[PDB]
Amino acid sequence: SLSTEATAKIVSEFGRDANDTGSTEVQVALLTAQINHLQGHFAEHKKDHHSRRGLLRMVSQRRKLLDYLKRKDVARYTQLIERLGLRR
Amino acid sequence: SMQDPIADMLTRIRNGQAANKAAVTMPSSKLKVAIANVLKEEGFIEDFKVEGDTKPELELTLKYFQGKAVVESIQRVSRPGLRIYKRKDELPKVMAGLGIAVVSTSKGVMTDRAARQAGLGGEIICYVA
Amino acid sequence: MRHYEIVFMVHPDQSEQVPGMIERYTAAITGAEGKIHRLEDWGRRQLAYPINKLHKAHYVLMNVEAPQEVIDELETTFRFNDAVIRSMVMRTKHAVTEASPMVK
Amino acid sequence: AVVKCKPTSPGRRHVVKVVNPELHKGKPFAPLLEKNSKSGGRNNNGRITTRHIGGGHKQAYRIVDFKRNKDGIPAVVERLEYDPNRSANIALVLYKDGERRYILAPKGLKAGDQIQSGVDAAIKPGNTLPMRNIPVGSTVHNVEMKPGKGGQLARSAGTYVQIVARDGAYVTLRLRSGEMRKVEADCRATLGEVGNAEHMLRVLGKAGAARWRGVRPTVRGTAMNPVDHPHGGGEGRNFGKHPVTPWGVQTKGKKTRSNKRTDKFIVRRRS
Amino acid sequence: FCRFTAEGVQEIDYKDIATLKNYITESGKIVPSRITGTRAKYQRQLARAIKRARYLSLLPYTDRHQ
Amino acid sequence: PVIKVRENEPFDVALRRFKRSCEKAGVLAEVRRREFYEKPTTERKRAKASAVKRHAKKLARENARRTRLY
RNA sequence: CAAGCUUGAGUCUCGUAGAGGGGGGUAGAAUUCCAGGUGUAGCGGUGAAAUGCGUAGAGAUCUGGAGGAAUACCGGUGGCGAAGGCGGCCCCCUGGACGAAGACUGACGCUCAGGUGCGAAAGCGUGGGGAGCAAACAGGAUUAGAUACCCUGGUAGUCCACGCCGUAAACGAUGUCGACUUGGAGGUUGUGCCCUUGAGGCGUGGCUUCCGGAGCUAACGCGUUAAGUCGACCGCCUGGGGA
RNA sequence: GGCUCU
Ligand SMILES: [Mg+2]
Ligand SMILES: [Mg+2]
Ligand SMILES: [Mg+2]
Ligand SMILES: [Mg+2]
Ligand SMILES: [Mg+2]
Ligand SMILES: [Mg+2]
Ligand SMILES: [Mg+2]
Ligand SMILES: [Mg+2]
Ligand SMILES: [Mg+2]
Ligand SMILES: [Mg+2]
Ligand SMILES: [Mg+2]
Ligand SMILES: [Mg+2]
Ligand SMILES: [Mg+2]
Ligand SMILES: [Mg+2]
Ligand SMILES: [Mg+2]
Ligand SMILES: [Mg+2]
Ligand SMILES: [Mg+2]
Ligand SMILES: [Mg+2]
Ligand SMILES: [Mg+2]
Ligand SMILES: [Mg+2]
Ligand SMILES: [Mg+2]
Ligand SMILES: [Mg+2]
Ligand SMILES: [Mg+2]
Ligand SMILES: [Mg+2]
Ligand SMILES: [Mg+2]
Ligand SMILES: [Mg+2]
Ligand SMILES: [Mg+2]
Repeated sequence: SLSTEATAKIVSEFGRDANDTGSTEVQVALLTAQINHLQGHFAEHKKDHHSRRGLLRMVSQRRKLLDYLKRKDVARYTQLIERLGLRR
Repeated sequence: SMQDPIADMLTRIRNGQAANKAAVTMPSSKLKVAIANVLKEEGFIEDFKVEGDTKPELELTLKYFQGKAVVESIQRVSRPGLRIYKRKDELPKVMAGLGIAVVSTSKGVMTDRAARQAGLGGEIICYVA
Repeated sequence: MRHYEIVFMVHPDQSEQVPGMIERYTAAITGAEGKIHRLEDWGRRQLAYPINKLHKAHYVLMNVEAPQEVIDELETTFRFNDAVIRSMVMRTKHAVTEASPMVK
Repeated sequence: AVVKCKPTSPGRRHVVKVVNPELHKGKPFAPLLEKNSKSGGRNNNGRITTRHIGGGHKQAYRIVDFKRNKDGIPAVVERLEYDPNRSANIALVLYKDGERRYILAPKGLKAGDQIQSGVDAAIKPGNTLPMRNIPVGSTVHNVEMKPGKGGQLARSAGTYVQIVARDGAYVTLRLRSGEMRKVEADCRATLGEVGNAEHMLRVLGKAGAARWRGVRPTVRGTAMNPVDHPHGGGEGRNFGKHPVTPWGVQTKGKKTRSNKRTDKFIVRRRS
Repeated sequence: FCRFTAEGVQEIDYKDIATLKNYITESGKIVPSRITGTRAKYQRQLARAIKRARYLSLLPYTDRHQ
Repeated sequence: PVIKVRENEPFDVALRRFKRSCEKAGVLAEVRRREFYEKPTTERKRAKASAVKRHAKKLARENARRTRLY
């Protein structure tokens, strides 16, 4: 999974209160971090289908969270995907 | 998911009667309150009561006559999958007039008989018999 | 970092070389910024069953807080050393320090 | 990477290339080159001794260190190169003192790794140390038969030799053929398999691809006259005789080993 | 009745041989939990410790191989 | 089942002890179990019928302990 | 449409259990093979036999070596996983579940045609490997016959890597999600409290087995893990063959 | 041990 310090480094980076931990950008960036960490895992372990299911769960959750953010406030969506380097 | 509270309300009533439950509680609503207002006025339940502030809990005191249940039959008519609207001429007679049809009209929630006397129809929520 | 428990089983004719191995392994750990928690020579001990056509061995227990890289180096050292017969490294949740029931 | 070619023409229909992008796309290291004049399978008498050899592309010889004598001195791997003289890729290495050499490239070897020969060498793929210093059960290549003679065993693209035993002066080897052979325990060997393991996965596709490699066509013997071959003759397709060489020696099964000098070094033959 | 529930250990040590010999039979087989009444959490810990002591020749795999 | 005949021990005693120990460790039934291959269907089936026999026999023994027969 | 709210959903913190997956190692027992020692006429197999192995010394036994595959006991109507399925031990990478207190976001949710992905065994392809088992096949018996059951052998295959196939009584023959409705005895896994005055006493969560009440059902039976009472969405059925 | 049909 993702480490504790990396979690708190994200929470303090994108949290308005450094303790919100449940904001939409926080959950997105935590997903994007674990996904980009697991690109190297599944490049080496391509037959770990059981782990890929947890990865696709992260992707689908991030897409739903992003779509909520998009229709809730677009400018946060633009600032977020610009900061995270997301194609959509 | 909880797509429909009104049918959850009716189902908790129906199972309460079949279980000989004294009272039935559920999360409250403005509409569930207007329906329990109707069911108390028409005589099927004794009393309703809503308690709590942030998330209110509606408690219904059920009614039993001669041991057995008052509410013989209760059914949902309009549903999220299929809404039912009727005009004032096409309002139903539940049990030839013995039961009632809870109707939501522009002038609030009433029975079908008062909707006809009011000269206006609306959405048929439930048949209570 | 990652608390490991290392036990190795030495050829009994190399019983004299045991502290030279222990001192090298300890200087490997602390040189790798590792901690050393417990360290229990058990001496020669009669095996339950004959490994490698021989009946006795020299046991060494070690509780360690090191990075995993020097532990993989230590494993390769056990692999290519012919003095060590068996090596077992078992990951532990925490650092244990109390003496073993058989050093007693 | 094997690459199946698209069938834009017959002759590319069945071609499988073996593309390695890490090989140097330039000229080889010039001091280590020499002339390799072709022979045509012809001896000093001019006669053809071994058949089917002739033609092919011109090939320069690459001087390859098989003896591997730069002991103690570490060497970094500069680049990998193609050798037409052999199936395995070669590695241009640079010693500390400034000497460059070509070695056989092992499997996992890449540009920038450090190798080192000698007794005090470590045990990683690329190193060369005597098999009394090498642990039993390991895969080595470029194996000497005699000490200081140079590696003669396991030089082809994907080969390796297992070390199964050791009794004093000798180690017992499991050759790639399945033969178990005794070798002196002072002979050097090089760790790891040889590189281009997917070399045998290539398909030449066409006849010219063999003529590029200097393989002249093979006439099968029954398509001849009886003066030419024992199989020859017949009015139609007739073969009523046992399969022999062109010189009348049985081929299907008959053994030809006649060395009583090296029989003590052979533990078991291949099966 | 379970000793590990009574003594309350967080994890069984494979090094405690006199205990593991009070939980293996003569032929080195693992005594079942029906007999000793061990809670199955500790029964799993016990088998996982015995297999380690067998690996370290602290316990035999069987009585014969000698 | 490594059994040493103790000093001043009769043979029928030590033999009966050896049959006892072999029946305890379950050797004969192990070999009878391993003489032929049994599929994992058959193994899951035999274990389910063994649990149902354990269980319906425990409840039948406990139910017949209570009520009388004449 | 705008602003919200926290009960749904989700995030965070600390922990627990687990044959959950992928990769790499390693151990021991046994099988067969090879070499060798003692030894000598049978062995093996069956309902009974024979084929077969054996005086060229088997079988038995002892020592040593090789190699492959699977991991007794634990082991359990036990556990995990979406399903298929997963069983020695160790490490690396890794997914999910659950619990306790809090904190946070604020409906972000459910289902899903088409689509995409996974998907037992058998089978296919390339390259390896190959102990045991074993379709095919061969021989022996049995029989009226015996292209079989039985026996002696035994090849693909079973194993590994990468691709393909995309099916099963792929079954709980019971779609997913959510809500309500009397009980009992257990199993497992957390956790709170009481003096743990013992392995006890009182609770509170998750998963699971058996019986069974109302009710349902053609009956059998299901029965808070529903086949009960309802809601949302999907898939499917319409006489037997032909098919 | 196997031992068909009506
Ligand atoms: Mg999580
Ligand atoms: Mg030729
Ligand atoms: Mg040819
Ligand atoms: Mg020809
Ligand atoms: Mg001619
Ligand atoms: Mg002639
Ligand atoms: Mg002719
Ligand atoms: Mg003819
Ligand atoms: Mg709150
Ligand atoms: Mg708030
Ligand atoms: Mg779905
Ligand atoms: Mg579909
Ligand atoms: Mg298969
Ligand atoms: Mg195949
Ligand atoms: Mg194959
Ligand atoms: Mg074979
Ligand atoms: Mg057979
Ligand atoms: Mg189907
Ligand atoms: Mg199945
Ligand atoms: Mg099933
Ligand atoms: Mg079905
Ligand atoms: Mg029942
Ligand atoms: Mg019904
Ligand atoms: Mg239902
Ligand atoms: Mg039904
Ligand atoms: Mg008949
Ligand atoms: Mg007939």
